[PDB]
Amino acid sequence: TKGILGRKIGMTQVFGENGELIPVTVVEAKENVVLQKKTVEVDGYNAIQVGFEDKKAYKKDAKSNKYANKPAEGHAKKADAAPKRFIREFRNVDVDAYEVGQEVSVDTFVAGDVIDVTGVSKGKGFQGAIKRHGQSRGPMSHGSHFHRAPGSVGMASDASRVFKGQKMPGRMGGNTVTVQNLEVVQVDTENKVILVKGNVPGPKKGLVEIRTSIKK
Amino acid sequence: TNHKLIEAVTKSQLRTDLPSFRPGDTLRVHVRIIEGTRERIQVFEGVVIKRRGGGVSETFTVRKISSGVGVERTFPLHTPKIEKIEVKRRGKVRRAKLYYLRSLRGKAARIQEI
Amino acid sequence: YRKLGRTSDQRKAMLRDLATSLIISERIETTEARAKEVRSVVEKLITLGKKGDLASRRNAAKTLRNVEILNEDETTQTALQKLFGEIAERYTERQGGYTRILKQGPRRGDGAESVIIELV
Amino acid sequence: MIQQETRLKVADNSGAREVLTIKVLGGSGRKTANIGDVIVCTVKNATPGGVVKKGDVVKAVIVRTKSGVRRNDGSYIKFDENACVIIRDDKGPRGTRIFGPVARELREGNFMKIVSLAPEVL
Amino acid sequence: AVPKRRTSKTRKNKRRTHFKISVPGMTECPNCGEYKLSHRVCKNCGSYNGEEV
RNA sequence: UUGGCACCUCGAUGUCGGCUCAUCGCAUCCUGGGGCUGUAGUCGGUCCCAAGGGUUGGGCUGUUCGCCCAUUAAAGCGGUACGCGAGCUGGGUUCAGAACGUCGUGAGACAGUUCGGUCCCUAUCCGUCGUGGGCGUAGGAAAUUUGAGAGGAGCUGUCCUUAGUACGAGAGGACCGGGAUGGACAUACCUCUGGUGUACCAGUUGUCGUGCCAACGGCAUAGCUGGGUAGCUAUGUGUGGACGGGAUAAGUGCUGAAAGCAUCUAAGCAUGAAGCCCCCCUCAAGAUGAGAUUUCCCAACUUCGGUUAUAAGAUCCCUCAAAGAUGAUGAGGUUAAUAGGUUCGAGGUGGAAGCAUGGUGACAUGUGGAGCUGACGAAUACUAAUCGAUCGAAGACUUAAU
Ligand SMILES: [Mg+2]
Ligand SMILES: [Mg+2]
Ligand SMILES: [Mg+2]
Ligand SMILES: [Mg+2]
Ligand SMILES: [Mg+2]
Ligand SMILES: [Mg+2]
Ligand SMILES: [Mg+2]
Ligand SMILES: [Mg+2]
Ligand SMILES: [Mg+2]
Ligand SMILES: [Mg+2]
Ligand SMILES: [Mg+2]
Ligand SMILES: [Mg+2]
Ligand SMILES: [Mg+2]
Ligand SMILES: [Mg+2]
Ligand SMILES: [Zn+2]
Repeated sequence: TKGILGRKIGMTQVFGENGELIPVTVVEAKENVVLQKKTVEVDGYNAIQVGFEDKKAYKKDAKSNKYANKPAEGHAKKADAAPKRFIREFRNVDVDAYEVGQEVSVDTFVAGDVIDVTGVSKGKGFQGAIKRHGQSRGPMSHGSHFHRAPGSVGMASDASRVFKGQKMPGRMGGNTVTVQNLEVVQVDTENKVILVKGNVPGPKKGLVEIRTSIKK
Repeated sequence: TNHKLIEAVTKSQLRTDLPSFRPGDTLRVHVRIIEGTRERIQVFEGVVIKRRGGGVSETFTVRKISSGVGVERTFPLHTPKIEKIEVKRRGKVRRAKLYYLRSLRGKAARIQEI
Repeated sequence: YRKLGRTSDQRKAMLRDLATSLIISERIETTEARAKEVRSVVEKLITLGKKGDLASRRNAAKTLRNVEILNEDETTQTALQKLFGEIAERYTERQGGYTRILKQGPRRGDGAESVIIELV
Repeated sequence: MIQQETRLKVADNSGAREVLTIKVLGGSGRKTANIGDVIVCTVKNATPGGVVKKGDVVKAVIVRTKSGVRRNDGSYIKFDENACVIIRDDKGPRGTRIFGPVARELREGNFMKIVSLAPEVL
Repeated sequence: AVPKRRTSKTRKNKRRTHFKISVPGMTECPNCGEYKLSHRVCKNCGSYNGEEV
């Protein structure tokens, strides 16, 4: 099992051998390094901690996340690696194969590999029940004073309360989503890009976590 | 430009063989068609009503009247399915999209040649 | 862009008036949100001015309001002339940043952020 | 996209000129049909002396749609009108003539006789 | 629609825990030494970033 | 259900149907597993286990029902104030008008009918859905995390093959097994097909302006019309419910006695469902039982009690968006590409102005894929992210071990 971290550059299409159009998402997986290796002996579970995308080294009066802080720099230095913006663990990958400070490359993944891609979905802000929960609108005429309302929120004296998990208006998006059984169309070592068939969760410039499909 | 990485990955897909055509030009498009085992080229001849997009995602639409019924075919410009494109006629138009032609029929639909 | 609490037509008109006012006086006091919208509008007019072509002057004429600026010599100059004259000459060697904004702090009436925007 | 109450022209010499869609077959809750889909319909308007008559509930296959169909290669085909052919249970056309172009998707549906009778397949 | 019971003084005061105004974001002005709002021109001396405005 | 009773409510507990949104039971409508059959096969009948998921659109009627049409794997039955009117409607019913039949001497009346007929309320508390702050978690911090718990998902058709084989006189036609492709639903996303696109481009009408021409501006729904970038989107594009494991139900047994036989049960040992617990997805240490790993910071004073500002770090304030009601979150703050401007592109529009030329003129052609261009890609300190300020450790005790 293999895992790489990347940013979602955007979507495009590629023409297949048969001339079939394949919609694809461009992912850049440059600057991936194994920052730490966790084992059952020490941490109680086996995983590799991988850092993606180098950030600037510590400076005295850094006011932003662009420059690494002292605590982060130390953790990266232990791996003999530059400070990283994003760090994520991969439990799927075997600990023995990877070594601390080892670069993880796009070439690990190959074309035709079935993969599961994880990312935070795009944020929609505060949303009503119709958009958020796919509920039906009320009549738009015939005396209607019900259009985009949530509907009844309960019964009457029995219960005399709203049950937990009642679908109501609230903030929508920003959730972690894993799309399963996507495929790698192409891997570009030169550009450090992996082409993934279909669309992956989240905004452009959003971190995507590509793993080998759990279901096989 | 578009994102540099997206351009680089899809650059190979782009084809230089295709002729330069504008909307309002009659084209003859040779499309590779597979009927069962047999494969043959079928020609669709129609005015180019619309051209949209850029890069590998660029597409064009050609409109023909077949047996008294209007048919429009939208092709990916860089699709490998099209054997060749031939510009039969160059026509004068005042707009990029010739959606008005859909309503028009017979003499009204005629486009003046350049 | 910012809607500025006005309809599309009212916004366009206000931005034209604000731009013209900045051209006439070379400094104005306004709300922060209005100033941040104006900087783009004025600077794009300066860009047209520096080009100095007839098309540019005709394009500039669209945004600018028809106003008269009285010189010390008592010569009368339109805002369009001033933009394509003195203002264009001043910023010939400068690429962008024709305007600057300085925050003045809140005003009494509505507690709105008063700012000064000025050419240079 | 053909739903209930949609009226389609009939491209055949069956005797039916226009039909209204009673039902779209394919399962529970199936709403819309495109080219190559069988529909249950009634003959709203009929040409005199036809085999099919007005007020007849009949089954038909859609041959043309304004919506059109998307092909795997990323090409599209669209028509100016929605059309159907009244068909027998065997999928053979009731009429002996098909009028106007028909989509290649019909060949996949095994409506071979309609395809053969059709003047043009696009 | 309407309050069923009266709000106690306690309940009211608990709600007003967060109903407070923050101290103005101010720094001593370099030119004069009077306090000025940060990122704003000093009203007393009319100077910002060591330049008279 | 129709009733009986008159126990709560007459200083008001809104009443039928529909809509919106469900939630629960199982006496199971479909799908799953079985026993028996008057079970040849395909189909059925009946009974037992099973509530995981699913369980359609129309015509008539205020209707609920019911009938009908066309479907479907199936069109389940009930409870929740005949769920749900401070969520909606108001057709029926149950005010004032009017009319018919009928009854009444009459005024009038009729679970008879007909036409018309005002549905208020700014959420205090609990509850529910989102989103912050405080304190705690025995030093102060930056990250990466485990998962006690919890939620989500859970559905099915058809076709091909096995096989015209099993079975059958024939007609017809399996299981079991292996593939393929749909319907409905869920979710993510905008490459494609479309929608929108009020600071994009073009055409055009009336009128009033910029002195006039030319060229433009205002107003007329954005005046109107044809297109359309980003973003947001479905009807568009992907993906999912896979394969499995453990324990079981109704069942089916193996060995086996009480009970020399028999016996699935008593001891013991197997097998056995869409169901249970997992597997898959998301949340999760206020899990006060507050967990783990890695890294960073670590001094002086002192009344010897402790204090101090400072460290690591984080904020104020400011430039912002991939985030957003506001907080928060994220990108940045000169040792700087965060935004604007500028420069160059993408995409869009479709040939600017000016001038020349041809025409009597309306116009056409050339210069020239021209000119212009919100959000998109890149580059560039020209402008603004100034100068500053605030908060923020020094690590309790007991016992055991070392
Ligand atoms: Mg609806
Ligand atoms: Mg309304
Ligand atoms: Mg209520
Ligand atoms: Mg009594
Ligand atoms: Mg009372
Ligand atoms: Mg039962
Ligand atoms: Mg009720
Ligand atoms: Mg009524
Ligand atoms: Mg009356
Ligand atoms: Mg009565
Ligand atoms: Mg796009
Ligand atoms: Mg006008
Ligand atoms: Mg004129
Ligand atoms: Mg007026
Ligand atoms: Zn001062």
